Amino acid sequence: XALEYFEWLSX
Amino acid sequence: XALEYFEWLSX
Amino acid sequence: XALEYFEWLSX
Amino acid sequence: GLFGAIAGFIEGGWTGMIDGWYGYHHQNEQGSGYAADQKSTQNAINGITNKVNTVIEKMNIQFTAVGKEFNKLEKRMENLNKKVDDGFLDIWTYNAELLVLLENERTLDFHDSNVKNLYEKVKSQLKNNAKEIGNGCFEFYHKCDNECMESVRNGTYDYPKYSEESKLNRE
Amino acid sequence: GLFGAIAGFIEGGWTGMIDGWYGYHHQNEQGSGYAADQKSTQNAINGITNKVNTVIEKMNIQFTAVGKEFNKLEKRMENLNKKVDDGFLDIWTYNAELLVLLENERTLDFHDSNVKNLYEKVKSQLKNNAKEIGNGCFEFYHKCDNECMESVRNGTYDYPKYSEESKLNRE
Amino acid sequence: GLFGAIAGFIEGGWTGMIDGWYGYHHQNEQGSGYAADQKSTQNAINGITNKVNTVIEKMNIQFTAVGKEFNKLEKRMENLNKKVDDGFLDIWTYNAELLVLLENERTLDFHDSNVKNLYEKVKSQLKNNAKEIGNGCFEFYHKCDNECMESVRNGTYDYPKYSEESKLNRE
Amino acid sequence: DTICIGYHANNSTDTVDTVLEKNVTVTHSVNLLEDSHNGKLCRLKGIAPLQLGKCNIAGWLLGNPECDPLLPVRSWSYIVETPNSENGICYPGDFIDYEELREQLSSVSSFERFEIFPKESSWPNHNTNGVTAACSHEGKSSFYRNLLWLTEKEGSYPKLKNSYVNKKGKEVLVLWGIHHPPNSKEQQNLYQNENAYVSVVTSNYNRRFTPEIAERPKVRDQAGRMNYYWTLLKPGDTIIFEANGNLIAPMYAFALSRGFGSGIITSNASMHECNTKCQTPLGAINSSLPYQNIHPVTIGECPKYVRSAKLRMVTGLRNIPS
Amino acid sequence: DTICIGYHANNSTDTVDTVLEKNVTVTHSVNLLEDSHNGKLCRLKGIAPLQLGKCNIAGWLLGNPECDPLLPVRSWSYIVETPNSENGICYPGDFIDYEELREQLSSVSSFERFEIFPKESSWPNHNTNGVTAACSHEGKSSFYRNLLWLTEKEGSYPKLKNSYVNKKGKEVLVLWGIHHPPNSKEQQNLYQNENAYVSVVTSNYNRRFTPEIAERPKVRDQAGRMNYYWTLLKPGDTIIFEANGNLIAPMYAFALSRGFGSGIITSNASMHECNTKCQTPLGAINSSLPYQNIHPVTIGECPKYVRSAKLRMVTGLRNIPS
Amino acid sequence: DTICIGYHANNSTDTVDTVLEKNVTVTHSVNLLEDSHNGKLCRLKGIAPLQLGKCNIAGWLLGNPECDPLLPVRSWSYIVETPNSENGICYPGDFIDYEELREQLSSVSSFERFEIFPKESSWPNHNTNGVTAACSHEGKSSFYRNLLWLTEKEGSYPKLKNSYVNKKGKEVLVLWGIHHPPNSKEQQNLYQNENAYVSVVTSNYNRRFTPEIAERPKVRDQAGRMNYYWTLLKPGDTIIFEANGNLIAPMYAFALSRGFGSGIITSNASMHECNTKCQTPLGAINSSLPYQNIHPVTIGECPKYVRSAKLRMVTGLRNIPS
Ligand SMILES: *[C@@H]1O[C@H](CO)[C@@H](O[C@@H]2O[C@H](CO)[C@@H](O)[C@H](O)[C@H]2NC(C)=O)[C@H](O)[C@H]1NC(C)=O
Ligand SMILES: *[C@@H]1O[C@H](CO)[C@@H](O[C@@H]2O[C@H](CO)[C@@H](O)[C@H](O)[C@H]2NC(C)=O)[C@H](O)[C@H]1NC(C)=O
Ligand SMILES: *[C@@H]1O[C@H](CO)[C@@H](O[C@@H]2O[C@H](CO)[C@@H](O)[C@H](O)[C@H]2NC(C)=O)[C@H](O)[C@H]1NC(C)=O
Ligand SMILES: *[C@@H]1O[C@H](CO)[C@@H](O[C@@H]2O[C@H](CO)[C@@H](O)[C@H](O)[C@H]2NC(C)=O)[C@H](O)[C@H]1NC(C)=O
Ligand SMILES: *[C@@H]1O[C@H](CO)[C@@H](O[C@@H]2O[C@H](CO)[C@@H](O)[C@H](O)[C@H]2NC(C)=O)[C@H](O)[C@H]1NC(C)=O
Ligand SMILES: *[C@@H]1O[C@H](CO)[C@@H](O[C@@H]2O[C@H](CO)[C@@H](O)[C@H](O)[C@H]2NC(C)=O)[C@H](O)[C@H]1NC(C)=O
Ligand SMILES: *[C@@H]1O[C@H](CO)[C@@H](O[C@@H]2O[C@H](CO)[C@@H](O)[C@H](O)[C@H]2NC(C)=O)[C@H](O)[C@H]1NC(C)=O
Ligand SMILES: *[C@@H]1O[C@H](CO)[C@@H](O[C@@H]2O[C@H](CO)[C@@H](O)[C@H](O)[C@H]2NC(C)=O)[C@H](O)[C@H]1NC(C)=O
Ligand SMILES: *[C@@H]1O[C@H](CO)[C@@H](O[C@@H]2O[C@H](CO)[C@@H](O)[C@H](O)[C@H]2NC(C)=O)[C@H](O)[C@H]1NC(C)=O
Ligand SMILES: *[C@@H]1O[C@H](CO)[C@@H](O)[C@H](O)[C@H]1NC(C)=O
Ligand SMILES: *[C@@H]1O[C@H](CO)[C@@H](O)[C@H](O)[C@H]1NC(C)=O
Ligand SMILES: *[C@@H]1O[C@H](CO)[C@@H](O)[C@H](O)[C@H]1NC(C)=O
Ligand SMILES: *[C@@H]1O[C@H](CO)[C@@H](O)[C@H](O)[C@H]1NC(C)=O
Ligand SMILES: *[C@@H]1O[C@H](CO)[C@@H](O)[C@H](O)[C@H]1NC(C)=O
Ligand SMILES: *[C@@H]1O[C@H](CO)[C@@H](O)[C@H](O)[C@H]1NC(C)=O
Ligand SMILES: [Cl-]
Ligand SMILES: [Cl-]
Ligand SMILES: [Cl-]
Ligand SMILES: [Cl-]
Ligand SMILES: [Cl-]
Ligand SMILES: [Cl-]
Ligand SMILES: [Cl-]
Ligand SMILES: [Cl-]
Ligand SMILES: [Cl-]
Repeated sequence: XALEYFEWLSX
Repeated sequence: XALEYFEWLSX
Repeated sequence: XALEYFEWLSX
Repeated sequence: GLFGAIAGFIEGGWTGMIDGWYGYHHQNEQGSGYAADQKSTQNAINGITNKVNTVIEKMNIQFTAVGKEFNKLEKRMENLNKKVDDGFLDIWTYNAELLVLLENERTLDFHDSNVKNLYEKVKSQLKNNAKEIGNGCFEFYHKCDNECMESVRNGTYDYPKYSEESKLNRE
Repeated sequence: GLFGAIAGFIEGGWTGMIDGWYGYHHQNEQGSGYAADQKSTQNAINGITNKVNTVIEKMNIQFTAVGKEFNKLEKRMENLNKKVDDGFLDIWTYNAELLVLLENERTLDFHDSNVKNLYEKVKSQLKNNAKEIGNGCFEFYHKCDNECMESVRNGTYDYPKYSEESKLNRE
Repeated sequence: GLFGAIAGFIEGGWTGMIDGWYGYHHQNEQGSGYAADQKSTQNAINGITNKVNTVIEKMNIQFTAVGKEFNKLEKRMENLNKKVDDGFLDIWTYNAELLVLLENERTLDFHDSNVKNLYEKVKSQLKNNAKEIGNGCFEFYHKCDNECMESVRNGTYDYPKYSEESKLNRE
Repeated sequence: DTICIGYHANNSTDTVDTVLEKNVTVTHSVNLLEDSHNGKLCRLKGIAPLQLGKCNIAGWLLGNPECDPLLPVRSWSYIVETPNSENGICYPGDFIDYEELREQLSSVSSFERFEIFPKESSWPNHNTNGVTAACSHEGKSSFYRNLLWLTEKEGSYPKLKNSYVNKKGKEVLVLWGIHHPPNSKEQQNLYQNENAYVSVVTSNYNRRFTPEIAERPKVRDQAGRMNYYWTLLKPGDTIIFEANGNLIAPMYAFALSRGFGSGIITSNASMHECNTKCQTPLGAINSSLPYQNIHPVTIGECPKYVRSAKLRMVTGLRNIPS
Repeated sequence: DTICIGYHANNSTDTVDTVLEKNVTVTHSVNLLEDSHNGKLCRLKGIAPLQLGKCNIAGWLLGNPECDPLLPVRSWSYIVETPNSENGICYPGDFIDYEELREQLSSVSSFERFEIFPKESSWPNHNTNGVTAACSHEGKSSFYRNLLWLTEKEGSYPKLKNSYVNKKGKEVLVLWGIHHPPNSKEQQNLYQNENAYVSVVTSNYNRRFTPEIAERPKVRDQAGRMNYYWTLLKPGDTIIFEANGNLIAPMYAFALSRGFGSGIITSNASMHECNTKCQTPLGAINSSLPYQNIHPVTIGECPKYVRSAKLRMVTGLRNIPS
Repeated sequence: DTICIGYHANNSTDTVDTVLEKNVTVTHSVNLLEDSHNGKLCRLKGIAPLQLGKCNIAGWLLGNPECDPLLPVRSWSYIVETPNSENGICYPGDFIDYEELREQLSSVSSFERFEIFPKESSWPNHNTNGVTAACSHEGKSSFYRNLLWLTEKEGSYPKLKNSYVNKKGKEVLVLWGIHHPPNSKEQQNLYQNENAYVSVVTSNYNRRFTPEIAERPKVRDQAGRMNYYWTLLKPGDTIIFEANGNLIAPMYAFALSRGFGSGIITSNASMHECNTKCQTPLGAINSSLPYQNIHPVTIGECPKYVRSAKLRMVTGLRNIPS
């Protein structure tokens, strides 16, 4: 799983 | 439970 | 058990 | 918290910083604004992602588990099966709740530590070219334009470049 | 400890501070004395109370549990009942002892952190109007009466008010 | 890490320091070299020894445990024995892996804290007779021979002895 | 000119508990505890369950007349009984090792109901039309669909001896019954021998049954009893029945296939056109979360059951919009 | 002028263990492990236990003459057996499903001992005065208070058939016995029929017993045997006994009430005028602590048993009065 | 002039996992998980195991002719069966409470095989030479070494009654058998009585056995059956056999000693001249580590079994030689 909190994150 | 270590405590 | 990593250790 | 930054000497959070967990606010002649620190935020995200995933992974898939039946002359076996089911249930409820509490504590501490470490990194970069005005802020003894600000944010601040002017203003 | 204050740069505790976990000792012309910091002590008490209560709460009430009996042709069932009782006992003894050790470690660390944070709070309040003389003490570069001392203790120290006199003594 | 020293403001480790976990590197006229701090290293060794031994001790000796057999009309008892064995196995695998992860995290943090505390101890000993040049290093404002260096290492640095010369070089 | 260091705040109202403090509002968090189900009985990995309708396991296996007859061959992923199963054993008596039989059926994935001993062909010189009111159907007195009440014919009950060789290539569940009249008069009127016996043997099964006559309290208006027995006949093996009275003979038997992950559940919910990976008696769970507080009884790949009301992990920061 | 920051020290000598370090002296701590009991048997939530005195469960239920007769009606919170229970089964033989019976009694909270089959009225044309030396009382040969040894009268043992209808509105525990003489001579002298039998039926119970005659090693100076049986007769149901020999008939039976939290313990301690919420075989625990290392056997609301010698949580600081 | 503070780095490539991060290279670490065994069967604390060779427990206890006879007295630390045990029960039939018997043997540390009923001396007026092809040895038809097939002699089978008094000062395992012919013709030809019976009694054991004649599917070319029974005769107690047919009599019995830490394992490995404190079916473990992932079945003092592939604790620092 991933925490997609910001769109620039690398996930 | 309470830790009544000082009398000014709020417990 | 002992971690004998250095010879000066006290173990 | 354990490291004294969050809800500590940095009283509150920033609703205006929308692109990261930790970051900066700046004010100069060109204007003011917020900019998150992506390196530390990404590190924290990596860590906490691995923590959550670890917690999920440690719990195996629960395969089929249904009840059994016993006749009126098998009360002991029925009660033993029940004692087994209830025991395992107690233990897993305990384990789950405790693990979540412990890890929550450690997570908040982890954040607190990240914010403190960022603050200290900036402080050590700036030295006596600026003064700590509390609440996690620094006031420069020199003019710091957008380029200067960015040099601070991406860890390349040039102390000697502003050392003279700073020394003069600091007097 | 983890934060370096207790049994660290603050070598020992105060038998003379009887009204709190963390606090102050002061010395001026009007005299000297101890006074605990009630905010931090109350915070710590709240925390540790919630920790103890959490530990107690996670353990449910142990309702009736007695042995069973088996005839000479039920050895397998007897040994299985025994294996169940011994297994659960092992697991709970393990869980209890481990939880107590972990939480004890974290509690001492928590205290250490509280003392360090208090020290840093004072230091940041005083700035260069005083000097760190080690062992957690500050020596003022100005006269600090009871009112001044209390302003330090309740977090309202007026730095500009003594800045001049301090600058002069610091020279 | 949590305290910001290891892989933090002190970027890397020293392959050249072979006699301890934490220590010093010095450079003066008489020459340069590495010397571990034995007090902190010994403290850390004591701690981690007690941690490892604690983990081993909490696991009791596993005495004889073998399978049982059941006839074709005892499927329920066979499945219950199996449910017991599998349950206990799940719980112990979980406990072991989790305990090792938690303690590993805490161990790395512990080391980080030891290095930071050592650094701070030195800094507070030296005060303004030297300047922080980053990367965990101090540059003296005075000549510091082998005897001086050793006084720093064994915690007896004489600040007033070099205060004048340092003040002059610092100007 | 100034620069400040700070941390994220947002509008979130998620709360988590810690050890030092309860009820902390945080910016980001994940729920680890599944608490939602769809309230339906579903297919499990594309295979529908076996629903017994008005019957329990006993009623279905013996062939109680009151339940709608199933197709000859069935395959399922789990077995469902209804809480109010009125139709089970209709003629009073003990079902020996019934619980063990249920446990056997818990790992069966398919059955084929076939005629092991044809009615008009297996028991010559005996009557096969015996019926009872305890097992009524549409008002009329009837009997188990899978069993056959053999009685005396033309004033005589000759010793019978019949056998079946298992060439199905699978285990064959064979069921039979032993009748116990309340008096010797009825024993004679039915089986013409007061010293009757029944013998059932295979390669690994070997049992002998004797009538035990005594007056008994009425159950379903019956003072007589009927004990039900069963055995699993291995592939290639032969079962032999031999009797001179009291045998409630097998007529239909079950060829059984084995599988994994099955089980028997008691449920109220209804079957729907839907599919799931996890089924509980209350409904199906569609979730990848590690825990669930819905039900201890699960079939398939399910989260671990816990009693917890809440298991929420914080991922974000302590939220202080102030 | 100076101000210092510091922390509490006191005189405490409490020590706790941590992971990095053992045996740390601290200012404040709480003990989580209860290790004290009062060494007495007490009331549990205001209800006294059932003490069997010199008897175990078998001796009490069969009615062994050596134990002081209890009041007709009793209610309890738990059952106590003594370690040295000398009076149990006094006439040698097997007690069938005895362990299961104990497990049943483990959830019983009350009994009423009533005469189910009156002595001079239920078995006409039979003798009811049979006694034995294996069950002696005050020197003289005697017999179970709850059972009746039926023998031949005037050279004949007519077939008996008696029944009881349960109108107590509760489960009724019925016990009986089957006697097995060592030779056929004694079988004839006692029951006048060599081919005797006993039959016991209810709506859900159905068993038949046959004498098995053989010479056996003496137990309590008896070569004969006596097998003891029991059943729980549901409310409204009827039990029927039928025999022409060897029946050790029921005379008194038990009307039983069900409860929760009870159990059977073996203890040495004595009953006192005291009350508790938690009872162990060694004594009662008065505590709200989460753990106890006193005993694995508990009745009521007790702390969880652990093997630990010490479980002490630090609340205060590392204590350094130096 | 400069002084720096730093930390150890070295060349180590040990990696450990943490909660925030996986796969971290560290300077020092300890492995807590044992994964190595020597692939041999060894002595356990200086005592060799009991190896049954070609036999399982049944074959050894009954005295199957195909296995190499053991020494009269043996003492062991654990019992080993081979996976492919071809020689067990050689004459078809059920072994009653066999599993319970294995569980009894699991705490036995020694046996002495002694002649409880001598062949030419215990059963006069009966033949003792009965053999069968189901229990063949070296081609010829044979029989169990520990049992004796008693048949009719000179056209008659007189009632026998023999007994043994246990003066070994230990428990004595006694085994016997009951034969069940497929027809009454064979029953008569062997035991001359159609209404035969066998009786076995002790102070606490009491059982009666009746021949049950019926045609049965051939097993090992036998339509007859043989049921095997056993009992543990307490020190000082007496066992009595009495029969007029069908008794497969005991000839040798076992005096048994009890011990701790033993068990029964199925293994492939071979016995070697070696000693260990921990034995698994795959091999012996020589380790003081707290965990092992080798096998769930252990005998002696072993680490706790876990499924983990890796359990490595970091002791040193994060290793950064850069
Ligand atoms: C980090 O910040 C430093 C300072 O702002 C940046 O240096 C500037 O980079 C641009 C390229 O877009 C140059 O044209 C500017 O002249 C640089 N300023 C200076 C001080 O010369 C640097 O590019 C930034 N990036 C990284 C990754 O360091
Ligand atoms: C905290 O300390 C400040 C400084 O001592 C206190 O300010 C004094 O309060 C008293 C009221 O009793 C005034 O009459 C004094 O004149 C104040 N001193 C100054 C600097 O004017 C303040 O009252 C204290 N209380 C709190 C909660 O802040
Ligand atoms: C710690 O360091 C101080 C400073 O080096 C040491 O003091 C020296 O000790 C030697 C003995 O070998 C004396 O002869 C030197 O003259 C001392 N130097 C000074 C400053 O006078 C001290 O010995 C060291 N040892 C400890 C344990 O403190
Ligand atoms: C604050 O958080 C709330 C959620 O509690 C957000 O509400 C959502 O708003 C989005 C679009 O703005 C909608 O699509 C959703 O239906 C709303 N509810 C949920 C549950 O997401 C709200 O937008 C947030 N506001 C700010 C300023 O962050
Ligand atoms: C848990 O914390 C929440 C805050 O998230 C508390 O709810 C707030 O309570 C205050 C005081 O009544 C109200 O002013 C807020 O409006 C509440 N917030 C919301 C969103 O409801 C709550 O009281 C706490 N619960 C407990 C039992 O501690
Ligand atoms: C130091 O702690 C001890 C306890 O170990 C205290 O001893 C108690 O003293 C009080 C009154 O002073 C008595 O009522 C108690 O009977 C004593 N024992 C206990 C177990 O409490 C002692 O008072 C403390 N002294 C100081 C100066 O703190
Ligand atoms: C545990 O720590 C205690 C200190 O609380 C140790 O006991 C002290 O031991 C020293 C050295 O013998 C004595 O001088 C003190 O008088 C002791 N204190 C008391 C109150 O007895 C104890 O030795 C430690 N135990 C272990 C095994 O570590
Ligand atoms: C680096 O560590 C390796 C182990 O991975 C060391 O290799 C050993 O070297 C010693 C003597 O130098 C030999 O006796 C061993 O056989 C080698 N292997 C092992 C597994 O110990 C190597 O020596 C180390 N080198 C340095 C410079 O530290
Ligand atoms: C675990 O970490 C190790 C480092 O110890 C990784 O192995 C290194 O991988 C890099 C990139 O491929 C190679 O350049 C190194 O040579 C590898 N080191 C060794 C000694 O093999 C490894 O890839 C990591 N594994 C995972 C799955 O994270
Ligand atoms: C389903 O059964 C439960 C009892 O288990 C009962 O409470 C409920 O009313 C039933 N609901 C429906 C819809 O049948
Ligand atoms: C189950 O829920 C997930 C989450 O929305 C969804 O992606 C998936 O389609 C659902 N599956 C079914 C079969 O409904
Ligand atoms: C109580 O019984 C125990 C045995 O369980 C015995 O050790 C003890 O001596 C007895 N004590 C008393 C007072 O009877
Ligand atoms: C149990 O102990 C507590 C602690 O003193 C006391 O308050 C209570 O009265 C005691 N109860 C009884 C019934 O003795
Ligand atoms: C030992 O037995 C195992 C089966 O358990 C088999 O896989 C293996 O081939 C055998 N090995 C040897 C050497 O006999
Ligand atoms: C077991 O291994 C240890 C570790 O080398 C060794 O000291 C010991 O001799 C070994 N024991 C035997 C009996 O091989
Ligand atoms: Cl910014
Ligand atoms: Cl003060
Ligand atoms: Cl050095
Ligand atoms: Cl029957
Ligand atoms: Cl469908
Ligand atoms: Cl009987
Ligand atoms: Cl009282
Ligand atoms: Cl038999
Ligand atoms: Cl050897």
